[PDB]
Amino acid sequence: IVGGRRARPHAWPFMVSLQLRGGHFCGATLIAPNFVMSAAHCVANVNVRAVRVVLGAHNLSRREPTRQVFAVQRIFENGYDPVNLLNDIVILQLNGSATINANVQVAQLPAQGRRLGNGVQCLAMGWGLLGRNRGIASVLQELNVTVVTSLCRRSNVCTLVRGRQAGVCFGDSGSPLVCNGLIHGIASFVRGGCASGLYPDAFAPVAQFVNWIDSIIQ
Amino acid sequence: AKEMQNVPYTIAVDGIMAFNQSYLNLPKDSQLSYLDLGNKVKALLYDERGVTPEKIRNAKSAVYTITWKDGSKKEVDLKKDSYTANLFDSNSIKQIDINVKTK
Amino acid sequence: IIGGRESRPHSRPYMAYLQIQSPAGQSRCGGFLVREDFVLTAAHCWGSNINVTLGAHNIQRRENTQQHITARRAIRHPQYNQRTIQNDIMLLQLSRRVRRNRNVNPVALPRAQEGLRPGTLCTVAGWGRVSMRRGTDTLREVQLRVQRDRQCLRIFGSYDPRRQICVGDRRERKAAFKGDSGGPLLCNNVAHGIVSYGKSSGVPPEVFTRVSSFLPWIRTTMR
Repeated sequence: IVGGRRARPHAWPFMVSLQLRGGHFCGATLIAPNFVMSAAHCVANVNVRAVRVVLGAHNLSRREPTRQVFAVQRIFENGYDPVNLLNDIVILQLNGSATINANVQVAQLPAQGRRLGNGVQCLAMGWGLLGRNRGIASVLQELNVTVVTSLCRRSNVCTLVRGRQAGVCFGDSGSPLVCNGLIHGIASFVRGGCASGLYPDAFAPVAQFVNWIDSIIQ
Repeated sequence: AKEMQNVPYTIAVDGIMAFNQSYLNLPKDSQLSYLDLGNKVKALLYDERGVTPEKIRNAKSAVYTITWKDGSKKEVDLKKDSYTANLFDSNSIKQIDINVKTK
Repeated sequence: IIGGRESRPHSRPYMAYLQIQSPAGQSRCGGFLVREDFVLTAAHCWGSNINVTLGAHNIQRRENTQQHITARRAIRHPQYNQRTIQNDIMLLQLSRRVRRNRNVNPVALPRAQEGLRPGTLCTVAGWGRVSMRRGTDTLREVQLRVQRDRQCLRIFGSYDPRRQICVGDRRERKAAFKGDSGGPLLCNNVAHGIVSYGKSSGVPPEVFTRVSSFLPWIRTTMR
């Protein structure tokens, strides 16, 4: 997203844009035909009834007939802690079920309790700022990252790009972290700034919430 | 008009508040991050009350509270360097209340 | 003004309303005319550009009595202390002399150390908010008592009786508040004080700049 590359069109058909008054503000992941998964802080201080959930999008600055738009029917949290940024996950049930096609597909999750060690290669993605120098991204961006444990907490999955200044940025909150084809992270927060090259980006650890997620979507 | 929103804010340092009535300007219908807004709050603190980064780092507490148009409030700890990776609308901020206590 | 009443229109013809603009910000204050070419206010009301309205009652209406004058010079006290809000005084040299009449005329300043005794009843006026939730379009005023210095010494650690005045009874909800900064503390038709600062709750007492402590600088600055 900072220092990444354009995704191939609809390469990640589980990717979702959350929008208010036309503006993308957070990402999300389609986890069932009628359930989207994002970060809790993304909806902590907004009018949820005005949130538009956009699936099948690639370039947010152009008109795309592939897109499917939904409203948020209800939300489910799992003890979000705004002070310490713990449990930063929310599930938004849609006002309907998405049509599953070449542009809109359901993501797949890891098993409960799965912890990823140092060095696992993952892909982050989102429509956030391109570094604030190019502004917000029009085309969905992706970035190759590696899981790290240093300068981080057990309550997060943290990623770094070694050797260059790259990482997630503002607007990427709620977007998935994909490792081995499974959604292991939801973008949560950065330290000091985007793409510092010194601190890892921190994601909500999806695998620690899987039990909870299932009790909502199954 | 329609170019800037004028967000009222107050600053209290050590229980003392100057009695002017002041507003922070944001581009209307724009988006900003907690880094952008935190940096604006820190610049206001320094320019208006001479509060330095070193004074924030060494304060007993240093926060600011966002009142949102939907009525919810969020407290931001100026002593922290962690920022959620989201964007929010400039039109959604109703008030900002900055409070620094050295002890 | 908290706990006050709407002023009788044009009964306080020295009052000035200040609109202050800087890049990406604005402020509102009070002030008072002390000569045809000068308005006294608080230093913390300074900004890049300052518009002065005299002769106003409802500052949200274009009243025929209003005179709008820009500040040619905005002279903060050279030792104004933004940290402690000390030496909180500013002179505005107006771009032109006011048209002096029944609605616009200066207010007298005190003598060298003109006595201001505790218990004296003074009037503070302004267009500041009347609560956390409401402001006002019209000039409002409240009567407040000068306190003994002890009443401010514990709660305001940088309060200096040599340069500041302690005003207001802690058990009343009568005080100056946000937007009243720079307005005068008027005692016996003499501007003894300038609204400066207080508690963020608006509960009294509050701190006024003591005008008599800065008469030399004032005179030097106006001549």
